[PDB]
Amino acid sequence: GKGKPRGLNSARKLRVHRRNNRWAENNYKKRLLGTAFKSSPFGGSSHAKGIVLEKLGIESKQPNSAIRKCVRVQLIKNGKKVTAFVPNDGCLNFVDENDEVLLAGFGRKGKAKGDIPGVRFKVVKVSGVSLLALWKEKKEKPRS
Amino acid sequence: WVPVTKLGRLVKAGKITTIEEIFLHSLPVKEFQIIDTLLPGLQDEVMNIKPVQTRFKAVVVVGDSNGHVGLGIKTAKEVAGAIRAGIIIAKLSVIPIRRGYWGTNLGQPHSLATKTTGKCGSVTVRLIPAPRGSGIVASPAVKKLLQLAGVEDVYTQSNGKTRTLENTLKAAFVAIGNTYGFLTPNLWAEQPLPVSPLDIYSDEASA
Amino acid sequence: PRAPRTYSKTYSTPKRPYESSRLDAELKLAGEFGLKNKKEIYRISFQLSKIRRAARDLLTRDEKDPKRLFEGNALIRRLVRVGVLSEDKKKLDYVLALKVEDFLERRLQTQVYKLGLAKSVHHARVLITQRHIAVGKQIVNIPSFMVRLDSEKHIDFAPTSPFGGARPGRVARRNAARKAEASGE
RNA sequence: UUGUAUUGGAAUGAGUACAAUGUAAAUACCUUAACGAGGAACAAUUGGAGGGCAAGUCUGGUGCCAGCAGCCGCGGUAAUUCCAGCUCCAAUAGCGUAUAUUAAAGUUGUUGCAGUUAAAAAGCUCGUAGUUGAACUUUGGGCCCGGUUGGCCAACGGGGCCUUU
RNA sequence: CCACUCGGCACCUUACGAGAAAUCAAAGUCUUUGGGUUCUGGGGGGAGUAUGGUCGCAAGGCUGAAACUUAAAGGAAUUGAC
Repeated sequence: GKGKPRGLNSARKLRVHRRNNRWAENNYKKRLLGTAFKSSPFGGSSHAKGIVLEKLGIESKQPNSAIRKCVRVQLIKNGKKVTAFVPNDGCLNFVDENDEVLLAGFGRKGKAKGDIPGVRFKVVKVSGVSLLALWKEKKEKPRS
Repeated sequence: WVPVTKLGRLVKAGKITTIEEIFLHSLPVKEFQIIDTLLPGLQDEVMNIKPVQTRFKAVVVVGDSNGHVGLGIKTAKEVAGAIRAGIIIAKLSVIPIRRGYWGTNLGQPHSLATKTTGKCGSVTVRLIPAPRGSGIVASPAVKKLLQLAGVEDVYTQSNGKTRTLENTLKAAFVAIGNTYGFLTPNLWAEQPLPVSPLDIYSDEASA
Repeated sequence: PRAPRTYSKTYSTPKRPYESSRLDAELKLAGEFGLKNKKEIYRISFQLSKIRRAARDLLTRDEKDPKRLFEGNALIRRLVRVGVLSEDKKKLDYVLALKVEDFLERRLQTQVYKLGLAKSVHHARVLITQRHIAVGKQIVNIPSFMVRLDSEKHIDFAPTSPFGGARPGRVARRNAARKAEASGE
């Protein structure tokens, strides 16, 4: 019964069978193939730094209605091109082209978050100062 | 009160004095005042209320922390009405529980005597005896039922779609009821069969 | 390089963060015994967890197994010495029934209140931290010090403080001087 | 004997410092003369208040926009979710975010899953490696020694000999 | 024609049981979890596509991905608007 061998000397078939079936687990397969090195923009790191190319607004998905604020960024270590979200409303005035920004993942392990189509990353720091400190008026940003 | 059933008359007359007689002879109970007098320490807890289309459905548990527990579900058109009627149904369903020792028999039972399981819908609940000072290792809803029964230490495991609340309570209620079904070697002895009280006091009960 | 220094963490966090019934029971303990943190409660439940684990293991061994006799008796001996376990309950099955309040009862902060000396658990804590209490000859300034049964006879004010027999403190001295200066007009 | 607000003496180290101690010489810790609290300004933060999940029918603003939102969702004057002010909650010298990994996961299953209709029994039969495979051969009965535990005696362990051996 | 028996395609009755239910002589003897043994699945799309191999005169068969994208897709059974 139960469709699997029970015999006392059947250990070889049991372990070989498990190896074949682990390839259906989604995160197991990612490790063993090394997908994060060969592809995806951060080559497996938690953060990356880039140069701002241009400023964009993204229309939210229906049923919500908003024009959300984003930037195009080129990553320094790869040259790959990416779009990032800028949190906290008026903070978009703190970023301008050829600024240098630090980016982080948008919390969903490579999926897009909420209303925003195709945006996977958010800005953390610009020109070496954190956006949270600027928004709360705790520090000042030098131009260049 | 004015009892209407034969058993109610004997209870009000004081011929029957403990609920253990009723369980021993497996008699039916129809009048909630019977429980209300034999078992006065009973207290109640309200587990859930939700509106439905408007009506209200209420889930109620009653017990005393000393070996008796009951469960009841009622739908009514008023919140106070659902709770009121819910308590009546729960009192009628009261059943006894068998509890024992995890190891050596020092100083009063504190856990279950055996492993037991119950099932309702997809949900299954399993109860395992535990050593002293473990407490009740269960989710909050099931934990409350086991407290009112008076269990101190027990492990639990479960399977199925436990997020459907009333299937989970019914399954747990079945599991603790099964504790008296399991024959064990200290129950192998032979007993004479008692005479029913409805025989002895037949003329007190009539008319 | 030199050998590594060993160290370990001494507390554990509850696994459900916002359980209303737990939150109330903890605040009653903090108010009764004058604690400052939930961490001070997590420390005690962490200790008790290890004690139960050890005892629960030994109880699976056969009676008269030599290890159960040797390590079991040591564990009991040790809990009686601090007064957490009553000398009547001197059996491994009663160790499993201990609870958090039995340990809190033995802290120096609460003993200094039961003896007199202080008029609240909040007054007691300040006296200890301000170096007024001695245990035997030694000044002790840690509130969580566990008082062994032999030590209770020897709790008293320290010799080098007011209340204990020394000179008045800095503020008392200042006032007497200023008054004398005005009176010594 | 318990709360809410006008008033009074006490206690103390953060810090500074003669000295001694420490040290190869020093710095710091431990000790100590003098000095060092009344918004004790000698002013604790970091995240939240629709649900999951502890905690607001409060008050002003705004216009599906700016924004919030892990998920379900909120917002088009009448905002329990945006922005600000009060109040409240949680952990606390620490608290939040990103990425990886463990538990939750009986969603990798030996213990321990599923395959009529929800993902999944190969058109059919033969057949090598592999895994798996019915019953039977000394059993019983006596006699001594015999250690441990429990209250002479009972239980549990063990040795020797005889019985076709 | 009557009685009995072995083997087969089906039927009626029965539920200690099983199941989400419809239902089931096996879809039973499973949290009281172990009679022997072979194959297959792991949310929905992209896709039975691309690429390599192999078989075929050809049409085609067998083996068979990833980047990317999304909060559902799906089963059984109740009540009943204009």
